[PDB]
This record gives sequence, structure tokens and C-alpha cells, in this order.
Amino acid sequence: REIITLQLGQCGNQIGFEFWKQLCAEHGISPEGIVEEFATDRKDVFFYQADDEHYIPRAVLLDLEPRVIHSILNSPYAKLYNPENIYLGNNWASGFSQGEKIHEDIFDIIDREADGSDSLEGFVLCHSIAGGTGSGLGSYLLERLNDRYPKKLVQTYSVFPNQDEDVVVQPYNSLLTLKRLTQNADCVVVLDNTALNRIATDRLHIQNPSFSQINQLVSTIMSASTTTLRYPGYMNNDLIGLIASLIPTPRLHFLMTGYTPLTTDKTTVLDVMRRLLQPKNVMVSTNHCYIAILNIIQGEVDPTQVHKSLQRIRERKLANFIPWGPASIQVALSRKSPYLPSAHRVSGLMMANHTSISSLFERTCRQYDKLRKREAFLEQFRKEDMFKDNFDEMDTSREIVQQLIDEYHAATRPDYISWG
Amino acid sequence: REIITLQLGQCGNQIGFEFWKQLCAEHGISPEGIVEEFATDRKDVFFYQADDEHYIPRAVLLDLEPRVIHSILNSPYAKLYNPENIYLGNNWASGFSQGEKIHEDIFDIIDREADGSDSLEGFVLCHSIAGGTGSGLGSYLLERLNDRYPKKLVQTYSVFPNQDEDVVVQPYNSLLTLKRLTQNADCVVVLDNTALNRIATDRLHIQNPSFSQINQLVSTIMSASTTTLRYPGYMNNDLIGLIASLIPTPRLHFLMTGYTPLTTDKTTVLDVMRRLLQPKNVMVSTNHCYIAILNIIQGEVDPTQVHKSLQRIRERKLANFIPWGPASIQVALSRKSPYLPSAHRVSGLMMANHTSISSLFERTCRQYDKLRKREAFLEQFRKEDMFKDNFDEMDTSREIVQQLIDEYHAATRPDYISWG
Amino acid sequence: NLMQTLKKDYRLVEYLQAMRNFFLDTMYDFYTSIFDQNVSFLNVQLQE
Amino acid sequence: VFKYLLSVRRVQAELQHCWALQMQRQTDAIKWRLRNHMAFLVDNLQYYLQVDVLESQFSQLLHQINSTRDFESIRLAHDHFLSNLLAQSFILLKPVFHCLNEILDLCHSFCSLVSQNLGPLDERGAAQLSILVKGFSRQSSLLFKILSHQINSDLAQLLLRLDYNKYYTQ
Repeated sequence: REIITLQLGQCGNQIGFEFWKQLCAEHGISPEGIVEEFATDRKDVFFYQADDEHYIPRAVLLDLEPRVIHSILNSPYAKLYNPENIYLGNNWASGFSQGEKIHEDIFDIIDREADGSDSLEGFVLCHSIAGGTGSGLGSYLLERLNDRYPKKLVQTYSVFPNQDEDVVVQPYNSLLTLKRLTQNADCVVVLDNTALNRIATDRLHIQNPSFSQINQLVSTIMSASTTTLRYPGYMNNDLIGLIASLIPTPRLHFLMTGYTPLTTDKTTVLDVMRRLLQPKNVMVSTNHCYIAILNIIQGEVDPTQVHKSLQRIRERKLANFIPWGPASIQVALSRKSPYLPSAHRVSGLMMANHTSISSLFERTCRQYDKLRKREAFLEQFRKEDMFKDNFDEMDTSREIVQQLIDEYHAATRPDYISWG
Repeated sequence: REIITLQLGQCGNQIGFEFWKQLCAEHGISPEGIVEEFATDRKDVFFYQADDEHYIPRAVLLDLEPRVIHSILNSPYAKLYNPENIYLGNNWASGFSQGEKIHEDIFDIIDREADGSDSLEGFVLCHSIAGGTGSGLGSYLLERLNDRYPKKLVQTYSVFPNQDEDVVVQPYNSLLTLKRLTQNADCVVVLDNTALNRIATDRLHIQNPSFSQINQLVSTIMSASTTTLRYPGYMNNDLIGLIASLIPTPRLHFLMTGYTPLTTDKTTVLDVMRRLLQPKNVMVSTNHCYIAILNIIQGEVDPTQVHKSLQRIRERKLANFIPWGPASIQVALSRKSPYLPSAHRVSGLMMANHTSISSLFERTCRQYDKLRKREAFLEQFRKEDMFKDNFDEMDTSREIVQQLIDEYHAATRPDYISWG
Repeated sequence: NLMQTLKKDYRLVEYLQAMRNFFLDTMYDFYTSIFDQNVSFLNVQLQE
Repeated sequence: VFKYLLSVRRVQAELQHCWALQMQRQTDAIKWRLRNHMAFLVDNLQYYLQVDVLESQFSQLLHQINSTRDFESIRLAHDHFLSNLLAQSFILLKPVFHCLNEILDLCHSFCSLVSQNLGPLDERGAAQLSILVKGFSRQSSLLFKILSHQINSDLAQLLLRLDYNKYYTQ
């Protein structure tokens, strides 16, 4: 149904702006809100309908000590929505404590559009992990929406901060926010900043203007995530229909990404299928095996070579799945998006559960253990002392995520019929 | 037909001035009385026609110990009418005794315009309950017009004084005036000062300049009450055509108010209909059920989506009506008013009978019982002793309004086929 | 000629395309209400 | 059409006259007030229905007149105008007509009967009062059953009454 999108933090507001601008590009609408008279499809997936051929997008923007939000503000893409929801330290405790006091008025802004929304499906978080002001604030707000809404779904687009190195409180922030992510979020879409940096250095030879091209790749993935909903498909035209196959249990709810070109400056569906299997074409970087995969194709339709390709990816034997279960990689076909010029008319997308990210989690866990034992990297401010005098909540968070690592490794085994 | 409007008391003269000024704004007329030569509609609904493109409004103003009437007097809106009808304690007995002696000359001023009026439909009272000088005086004059005119209709716009608290004779004044209101008035329009204070604190954050913004909301409701008459409609172009459906019996004659924006600093008729059903959008604050509702819409006309919306508010099932009767919420459509700039081009209005106000009446009754037993709050002046040595008329008034509460609660039941 | 004036104006194929669009987004909302009945209750849901 | 429209229009005003008598003023009075209001509803609804068909059909008439340069379509527009008007008044269909006539007749007698005494009639007024309330309930439910075509305004109005189920239990 309808989903209110929720952006906070500097990077998270950048992707919120970039996604909504890209959806303005995708639909036959002006950047001022006017729908075009030379336009079939739906332009009401996330948009409040005003009159002047105005579909006002249903997005709430949030800021804390704003720098980039002013540059977002002066834009012709600020006249599409902005129902006047602008409202004003780089630690987790900074964002957490500053969100603590002002939670009621921003939640009143939420309730405004909540009664404004006749239909609802979910809330999408545009988050950034270890973004400073976004950290703490986003986890606090996540706790509040979960506490207020046990009837709604939450999906979070969040970065995994790893750029091969300075901020020394980063594993602490990621540890606490991941604790809130595991137990207060229904859906997690994770990506590697290192892997996107790798693919950016693949397609070009840039090192300084990485951010804008990272915005290109993330907008492609975010548009591909919503193409089945924005354009009339047949299944996973809801969030929950897409989500339900992917999560076999809500400790395994972290989802992987894919985009089939490497460089975006006849190939059959088999080829993009078989290379969307490859980890050089996956945008997120013993044996790890997939727990469930779903793939999504938008482009040229060969009406029988789908099942022919299906038999082919079977007998190829590139990916063996979970032992203790009937786990399939599953096919979805959608319309390629009109109203915009497009290179690579065939484009693919994977959502999967894989056990490989437990390595990244134990990486952060080991770094946290090192900095916590070495004891110079909590950076001892008044925020952290008022939040916790004895600093045991971080220890509890490490305990819970270690338990989650144990659950991951036990799910990695062929036997996960017993608990743990 | 034609209606002579009757204002007394400080607050009542304020709304009389505000309404007549707003009707000057609504029609294509100058504040000096001159009709504009750049102007279809009727400008004779309440106006005596002089020559100089002068429609002189037919309003009689009354004052007692005048303070605010002098500020009303020095105005460019005092040159529209004023056929020289100005004529000079905060208790009910004060206004009652002072009206007692001078009733004949003000009634002669009434008879002046009565023979002046070729056509007549009713008399509208601009009253304020527990306004001091307005109380007693207004009920006395109400008794006199009823005694003189059994052929005419009377509607009273009156405040319900409740601002969550000093005047201690207020429930006594409200009790006596409500006794006169039940048995000497044909039509009652009540509003809550508390609810208008709530909506004023909703739309802004004011606490001190509440009066002027209260004037804004009341002028909107008063103009919406008369739009079907001032602009050519088809039904309820008379007072009595509007009134007759609303009163099923003249113990149930107290009418409720509505205005669809909360903040007045495409949406279909269904939406304003369904939220004019909501009590957060009603400007007056077991289960209570409506006895009859009539709704009035002025704005954008969708010619078939009226009945589509009608089927919709049926199957929505938000409001179940009186059991022992065929009670419908009923639709009226009118022209949106020309000759003035207007925000919220769609605007709605509800007139209804609801049983919820019997709570407010028993609130005043219980407060009166408390102060009457506690015996320090009649404030023992010569007015009250000359009016009644033994003070049994207030006891009789409480008895009658208690009987009215019993009638209200018996009408609340599914069985009101038997009397009482 | 007869085929030409039966595929435009009393055109069959549009009715048929609509038929296979009455099964097969919009119908998600439609189905979910039926899942948790009356023959007019379906009617008001379809007519919106 | 003029004859019928004035019949129902005649009923509406004298019902307001009964209202004016009762509001200025026992068991016997309040039953008259209830019967008065209950009659007023359905009598208002009848006229307003004929108004809906007038407003909607007149636009199509004027539009077809203003969009052609030929006589035959104009005469045809008058024919269609008449056919739908006479259909929607239900003067072509006899039971529904033979019931609304009785609604008007009982309201005529009721208006006269309440106007006779300005105190409550317990002198043979109860005898006619029981006869009138039973006949009025009977006829209102019968005609409502007959109406409860295939158009849009006509349906949506019926369903107003069964938001209460008061012309299904009467």
C-alpha cells in the first residue's frame, strides 16, 4: 500500500532527496509537482494527490545540526513536496540524547501525515550508520515508531561504514545501532561502502568524486526495489509480499543487493541471472551458502526462455543453498520503466539472505573488543556519562550481537532444527 | 423571508457587528452603504433599500452600561445602518430589572422596523450567557417578543460559558436563562467557548488574543448558516425550511456546529462529510447518538460523486442514529461566495441534534446544586431580593431543567414512544 | 471490412483485455478485504 | 406533471404549518410531534428526488439543443426528456403511485386534524390517531419495498433509510 519514507542524517537525507528526484525523473511529472499532460502506470504509490496535477510525495525529512540540508533546501526539487517539516556532536549518544527531548513534536509531524494517510503499508528509514548525528537519533526514533506501531512494517536502507580507514567511537556506534537494528527493525537492506567504492573504481578511475556516483548506483538499486510496486506487476506489489519469502526467521532479515552492469557510463535472462550469482557483480562484499534468494528482472521478455534458463541455472550448479530447507532462488519479471531514456534496457536485482555478513559483524566486534580493552576510544563526553555511568549497555549490546553471530553460524550448519 | 437581527450585551453586539461587517465583505457593497457599480445574487435578504445604491441593513442594537458599544460606534461600519437605535451590575437580576422598566421604548423601536418591514420571517438574537448585563435583559426581552409575536420564529446565537474557570453566580444565571431558552425560544444554536479555545490553540499558539480569532470562526459559521438564503439555492432558502427537519420535538431544539478546516491561517465532498462526522472537527465539545443531522457544502461540485459519497458514508458506519426513528444525515449544496478572496474553496457546515450537551447541562446543574447548598454564591443584592424574597424561582428553574435532562436521557433510549 | 468495423467501435479486444485485467497493486487492497460476507459488500469495493 | 408536483408541494407547507402550531405549545401532543417529524422526512425525500431528475435531465436537454443544427434531434430530445421524467416520477407504474397518493391523503387529513384544536384532542382524536399512524407505517414500508431503477441517485437514496433499518422494521 502506501509507505511514508523517513530520512534523517546527512547521508540519509542525501539518498532521500536523490531517490525522490529519481522518481520525479521516472514518472511523467515536473520537478515542481505538476503531472505532465503528455502522459498506464501508477503515480500514487507514495504521493498525496493535490489538484494542479499535483501528486505531493509523502516524505518526512529530519535534520540535526544541519549542513547539507541547506544545500538540499535550495533546489527546484524542494517544490515537489516539503509540507513544512524542517526541524533542527558526532556521537551516538549525541543523537540519542538530542532526539530524547524533541521526540514528541517530530512524532506529531508523523501523526499529521499518519491521519493524512488513508492507506498505509510501512515506513522506510533512510539511515546512515556512524554518520554522527544520524546515529543514536535514528535508533531512538526506530524504538519510538516500533513502540507506537505494532501494526506496521519498517525497512531501513543503511550504510555499512567500512572504507579501510579518524573516528574511534565508530564500532561503538555501529554496535549499539545494530542492536537496535536487530530487535527493533522488521527489514534491513545493507550495503558496503567498500564494495561500492570498488565498483566505482571499476567503472571509472575516480577517487575524490565518489559520492555522486555512489548516489547513481544507490538510486538504481532503490528504483529497482520499487519498480514492481510503482509499475503494475502481479506479485510483490506490496512490501510484505516481497518481504515474506526473504525472511525465514527474524534473526535472519538482512538483505543483499545486486545490479547487473558494472559500467553504466541478445543477452538472455540466463546471463544476468548467472552473473547476478557472481560476487563480483554483487554490490555488497568455511563455505557460505544462501538461505533464500529472489531475483527481479526488468527489460526484454523472452516468454519461454525463462523456464529454459531456470533448468539451466539448476544444472549449472553455481549456488548450493541451505541444507535444512527448501531454499530457491526465485524469478520476478517487471516492466522496464517508461518516461526516461535508459541505457542497459535489461537490468537485474537480487534480494537474498547470505551468511557472509557475519564476517563483517565479527570484524566490527573484534575491533570493538580491541578498542574497549585498550580504553582510549569511548571519548568520554557528558553525553555518554549521562546516558550510562557504568557503560554496561554497550557490553549488553556486544553480548546480544555475539549471540546473533552464534545464531548465524548455527544457521550456517546443516542442522538448525534445534535452537542455537 | 426577511429577518430583523437583535443584538444585546457586550459580546452579542460584538458578533452582531462582526457578522454585519462580514456580510458587507461578502456582498458587493461599500462599508458606507453604497452598492458597488462593478457588480446574480441577492443583496436584499436582510437589507432595507434606500436609493444611493443603499441597502440599509435591518439590525437593532441594544446596550446596557455600555463599554464596548462606544468602540463599535466609532467605525466606518457604523455608516452602513444605525437608524438611531442606541439606548442605554453583572447579574441576571440586574439585566432583568433594568429591562423591566424600559421595555416599552425599545419595543417601540422594534415596532418601528416591524411596520417598516413589509416582509418578515424571524428574529435572530445575538446573546451571551453569563455576560452580566446581557443575562436577564435578553431573557426578559425574549419573553416579550414571544408574548407579542406568536406568528414569528426566534433563533438565538448564544455562548455556553465554560473556560475551565471569579464569578460565582454564573450557574444561577445560566440556569434561569436556559429556563427561558427552553420554553421561550424556537431555535437554539449553542457553542462551547472551551471548544473554540481548543481549536484556537490548535490552529495557532495564542492564549491572550483569543477573542478576535474566535470572532473569525464565529463569522465563518454565521455566514455559512445564511449562505443558502443570501445566495439563491433551492431549499432552506427560508429559516423554517432549514429548521423543520432539525427539530423533531420542541424539547429537542438545540443545534450543533461545524467548520471543516482546523487551520485557516482534490478533496471530495465525502472527505469533509466523513470528518464533519468527527468530534475533533465539531466546534462544540453510555453512547450518544444523533437525532437528526443536516450538512451543508459550499464549493466544488462533483455532480455524480454526491450519491457515490452518500453510499460511502452509509457503508462506512461511523454514525448510528436514533433507534426509534428514520433519522438521516442530509446533504445540502450551495454556491461558494463571490466578491471576496477565499482560502479553503470547499467549506462544510453541520446542523444536528445530539444528546451530548445534556452532560454540559448536568455539569451546570451539579455546580448549581453545590453552590446552592454551600450558600455563599447568590451574592445577595437588592436586585435578587426585590425580584424574589424567597428565591424559589431558581428552584423551579432547576426542576424544569432537570425534567429536561430526564427528557434528554429518555430520548437517548431506543424507546421514546411513551412520554418521559 | 467486417473485421475492421468490429475491432473499432463495438471493439471486442478492449473488453477482452479488461477481462484478463480483472484478475491479474490495486487488487491487493481488493482481495485483503474479502479475506476476513455480502454480495453488495463486494460491490462497493469494486466500484471504488 | 404539474398536477403531481403541486400535490406534494402542497403537502410540505401545511406540514410546516403543523410544526408552527406545535412549537408554540402531555402524552397526546408528543405523539403528534413524533408523527409530524416522521412524515416530514419521507415527504421531503419524494420532492427532492424529483428535483434530482429535473436538474440532471435538463442539462442534457439544453446541451443537445445547443450542440446541433437539425430539428429531428430536438424533437427527439423532447421525447427522451419526457420519457425519463415520467419514468422517474413513477407515474407509469401503478402500485408505487397508488401508495404515494395515500401518503399525501393521510398528511392532508393530519394537518386539518391537528389544526382543529390548539389543545390536545382526547375527544375522538385518539381514534383517528391510531388509524393514521398504522396506515402511514404500512404505506411507507410498502412503497419503500417496491422501490428497493438501475441508476445511481435512485439507489443511493434508499440506502439512507436502512442505515437505521426503520423502514424494514415498520
